[PDB]
Amino acid sequence: TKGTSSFGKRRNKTHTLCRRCGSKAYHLQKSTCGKCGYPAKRKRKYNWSAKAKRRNTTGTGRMRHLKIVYRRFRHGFREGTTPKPK
Amino acid sequence: NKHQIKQAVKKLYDIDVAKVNTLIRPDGEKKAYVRLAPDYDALDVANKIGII
Amino acid sequence: SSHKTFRIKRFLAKKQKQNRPIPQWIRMKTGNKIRYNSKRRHWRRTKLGL
Amino acid sequence: MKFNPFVTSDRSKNRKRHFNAPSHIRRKIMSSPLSKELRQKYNVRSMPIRKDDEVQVVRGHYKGQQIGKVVQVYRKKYVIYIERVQREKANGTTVHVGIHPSKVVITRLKLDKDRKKILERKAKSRQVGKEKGK
Amino acid sequence: AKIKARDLRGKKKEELLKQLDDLKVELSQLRVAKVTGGAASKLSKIRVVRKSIARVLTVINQTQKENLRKFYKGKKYKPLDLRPKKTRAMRRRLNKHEESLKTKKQQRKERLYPLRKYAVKA
RNA sequence: CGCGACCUCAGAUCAGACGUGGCGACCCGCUGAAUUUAAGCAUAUUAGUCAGCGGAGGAGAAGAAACUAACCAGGAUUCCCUCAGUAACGGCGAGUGAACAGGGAAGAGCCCAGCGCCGAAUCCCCGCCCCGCGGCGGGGCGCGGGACAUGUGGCGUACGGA
RNA sequence: AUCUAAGGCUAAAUACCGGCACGAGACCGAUAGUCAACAAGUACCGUAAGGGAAAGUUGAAAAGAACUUUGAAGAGAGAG
RNA sequence: GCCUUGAAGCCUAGGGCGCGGGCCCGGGUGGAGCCGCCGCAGGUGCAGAUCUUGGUGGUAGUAGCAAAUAUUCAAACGAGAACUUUGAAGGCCGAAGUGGAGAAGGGUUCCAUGUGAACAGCAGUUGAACAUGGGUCAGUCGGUCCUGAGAGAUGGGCGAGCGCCGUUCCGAAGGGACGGGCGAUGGCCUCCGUUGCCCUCGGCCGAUCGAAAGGGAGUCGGGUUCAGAUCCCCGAAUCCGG
RNA sequence: CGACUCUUAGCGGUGGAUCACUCGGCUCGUGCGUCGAUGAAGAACGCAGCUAGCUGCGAGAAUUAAUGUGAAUUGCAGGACACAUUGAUCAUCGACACUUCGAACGCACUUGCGGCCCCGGGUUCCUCCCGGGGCUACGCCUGUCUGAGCGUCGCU
Ligand SMILES: [Mg+2]
Ligand SMILES: [Mg+2]
Ligand SMILES: [Mg+2]
Ligand SMILES: [Mg+2]
Ligand SMILES: [Mg+2]
Ligand SMILES: [Mg+2]
Ligand SMILES: [Mg+2]
Ligand SMILES: [Mg+2]
Ligand SMILES: [Mg+2]
Ligand SMILES: [Mg+2]
Ligand SMILES: [Mg+2]
Ligand SMILES: [Mg+2]
Ligand SMILES: [Mg+2]
Ligand SMILES: [Mg+2]
Ligand SMILES: [Mg+2]
Ligand SMILES: [Mg+2]
Ligand SMILES: [Mg+2]
Ligand SMILES: [Mg+2]
Ligand SMILES: [Mg+2]
Ligand SMILES: [Mg+2]
Ligand SMILES: [Mg+2]
Ligand SMILES: [Mg+2]
Ligand SMILES: [Mg+2]
Ligand SMILES: [Mg+2]
Ligand SMILES: [Mg+2]
Ligand SMILES: [Mg+2]
Ligand SMILES: [Mg+2]
Ligand SMILES: [Mg+2]
Ligand SMILES: [Mg+2]
Ligand SMILES: [Mg+2]
Ligand SMILES: [Mg+2]
Ligand SMILES: [Mg+2]
Ligand SMILES: [Mg+2]
Ligand SMILES: [Mg+2]
Ligand SMILES: [Zn+2]
Repeated sequence: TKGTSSFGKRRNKTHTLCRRCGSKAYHLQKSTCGKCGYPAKRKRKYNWSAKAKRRNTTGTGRMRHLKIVYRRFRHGFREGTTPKPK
Repeated sequence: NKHQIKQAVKKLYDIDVAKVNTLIRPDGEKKAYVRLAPDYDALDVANKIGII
Repeated sequence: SSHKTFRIKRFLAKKQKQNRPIPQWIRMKTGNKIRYNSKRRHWRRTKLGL
Repeated sequence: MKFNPFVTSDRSKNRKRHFNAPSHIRRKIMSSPLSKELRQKYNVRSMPIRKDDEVQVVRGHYKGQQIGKVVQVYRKKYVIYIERVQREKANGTTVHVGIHPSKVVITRLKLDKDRKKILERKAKSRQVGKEKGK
Repeated sequence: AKIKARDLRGKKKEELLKQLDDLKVELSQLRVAKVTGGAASKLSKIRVVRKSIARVLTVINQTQKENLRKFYKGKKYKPLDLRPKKTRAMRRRLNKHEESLKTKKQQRKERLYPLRKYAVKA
């Protein structure tokens, strides 16, 4: 009665997708994530898990703005000009 | 929405419109059913568009 | 569930398009190794993250 | 021997750069030599190949002195297609056969504005090279 | 068939917008053909027309921007889409004139007691 | 019975600037353990260490003696060798544990306040003309507003000196 | 005998398992070496925190077996 | 020094050596590198560790494919029928149902055409499988609105610190409006709103969140699809606001 | 002679060891030592003629302009490219553009509710309706504007 039959009353979801994190942890009654701490400004990040850090870092997704900063440093953050015409 | 849609067809196909109805498919694409005023025929206008 | 929300409905839709077979013209390129998808999903097995 | 510390001398890095190079480099790598006559007149040794150049084949099954033209330059696989070199398939259909341009000799060019420019720079570089070495 | 920016730099607002419309019309038409069954020739142009539009719209914003910064030139205050764009940090520095300021005491000392050039053993 | 003031105090989608969050190998400040060793264990050791909270830079911190020494005396700070597994601490048991002097890398010193003199001799913002403008500056004219005497700038800080 | 606290600033000699580029090796050589040589923090398990793989090699070149024939086809005998 | 006139590796009723560790020849396969001497160095020699990873056997064509009364005759498609389909006959569910509709949850499983590799613990001409295409229409049905138990910011307080307590409690807490006067306002400044004030009345008493079963204005009949209807077409109404 | 069982060899199967290769790691060292409210890091959704993933990109979306080079890309197609108007493809990177969440900023997370100024239909302001654009976060610094007080005094 604590096994197979107690697994038939499961129809009531606890967690749900976050709005900052993508993952499925947003506790509804309690209104926190459990992987990002959403409604707080600061990110949940503990140092007792190397793996848990390295899945979301600065170097993991697209970096759609840093990728060019690296290209612009290489010449000196020039702007406001053009090469020679033809 | 329905107002934008209505004005657009009047500005493209040079036509007049009674009403529209909308739905959103399971592919996430939105669709419209547009009824013309009885003065205008649809078989007519469909060939100007170039569609049967 | 017949009373869905707009976020949920976008989410499912992608997964549906993302579960189709592979084209045959891909099998003929130079550096191709791909024989089949092996990332497919069948409603009665392998449920979703949701 | 080599003295410069800012380049490689390493098996893996050469190959990687070779098999992943873009096209404006594959052009030079897919270079081909000249005949003795043309060398003498222009004082040059090698040019990159093109699509209506006249060529011979030197090594392989299809060597000989038969002369042909170039038809297609499939850089993605480092080969070229000559007009007459071809074989029959099972059905009775002819198809071409790729060969690496190091193994061919050019007899006639396909000149134009840029290609004359290119030859001249090669000539002057070698010229001061001879006159200053000597 | 061909559209080159080099041709379009000299023209004006309204001519470009008229040319812009004809492209979009041709685009809507070709998509209709795509669905009803179309033809190979009319599908290998849909790419061309899309890029032609981008050319036009690009030219418009280049000249539009480059009359504004000419207008605001020589003024204390100007928008933020025209100010220089570098790192935040480089925008929170000293102005290259505020670096080379010194007190009179520092100046006076430098005048009387500078570093003089010398040598030894001779 | 309206004005000057501050004891002072709130407001505004007022004009113009700013801060927040992320990475976190090296750095700075707090907080801070138990396995274990002692053939048992409670002080001790593990350890000012893991975990935890903050804050940064291309290095950071420290730093130009309220010093070391007892010599015929040296002379900011930082790293290396050595002094040294030493002096000292310690159920004086397991165990811990530095500095000076000597030789090298590198080497650079200086501002305020307060006493005291100089017709506040000083600073910010708006206006107009001219150069320069993509690390918003310079020069000139406004009986144009404002901060400042409940203290702004020049001379001058113990090298003993002024 | 020796210093003058309770105010302030300063470069060089020094550190660097993250980052951007480079070079090298008496190292491992696909059950080894990064978990990850391949569409790997992927597939997948879990309510969540989290856990987490297997998988390299046609041949110089596809020239990747036309046509005949049995069979419903799969599979076969010939030919190339 | 050996080598595409054939290296490594592997197989071997073949010839032989050494007390042994081990080795040299011969034959077959195979397709590109390998060894002997003097010194150096080490991730250096397996039968086991209820060893770790992978693979394979006897068992064994065995145990089994037994909860809920039950099938039969003919015809059709088809290479092909104990199980598909049509008809006929006999039987069960017995309205607190093996019936017709829905919430939570699932998510294209829905509908047509085609297929018979794999899956459907026998089979299959069938399938919730495989492939290709199609499909969800609203002023009145629900949400959206209100508040409930309760969660939770501001002011304040506390705290090494990310922050925590607490919800009217140590707060100049509403920009709320209005009748009058004042100059202005564009429209033929008639009538206005207006940026502006002088007046003028002003309590509330606490931001916000919180139920697809609570509270909350008003739509019914007929017909139509492979698949949709209080939504589409026909016909008759009605609420709100201006 | 037979089956069946056992041993050894040849051939054929099953299974993937050893051997030879390597566009990957690990280790050491050199140089540089750069995020963001002018909206980061990360997440979501979308974009190809034929395209699911990886990769690249943002409604101008498998990339635009501008320079350097100088005749391709390629699995199929179709067309373009005249390379002496000049300029296919590549690489670079100085101009332009850069969806929705997120410190995330009108109030709130359902994508629900609003408020102010301006243009265009609403007519020719006059107000309801529609579209569109720009503003509408907390703390804090300098200065301006309006203000409060049986706070300290002066004045008539
Ligand atoms: Mg609807
Ligand atoms: Mg299930
Ligand atoms: Mg001074
Ligand atoms: Mg910070
Ligand atoms: Mg003990
Ligand atoms: Mg013990
Ligand atoms: Mg014990
Ligand atoms: Mg201790
Ligand atoms: Mg720590
Ligand atoms: Mg410092
Ligand atoms: Mg000693
Ligand atoms: Mg200690
Ligand atoms: Mg010393
Ligand atoms: Mg020295
Ligand atoms: Mg001091
Ligand atoms: Mg300091
Ligand atoms: Mg392997
Ligand atoms: Mg192997
Ligand atoms: Mg591995
Ligand atoms: Mg080989
Ligand atoms: Mg070894
Ligand atoms: Mg070992
Ligand atoms: Mg063994
Ligand atoms: Mg043993
Ligand atoms: Mg049996
Ligand atoms: Mg049974
Ligand atoms: Mg039913
Ligand atoms: Mg039922
Ligand atoms: Mg249901
Ligand atoms: Mg079966
Ligand atoms: Mg069905
Ligand atoms: Mg509510
Ligand atoms: Mg209700
Ligand atoms: Mg193998
Ligand atoms: Zn989250």
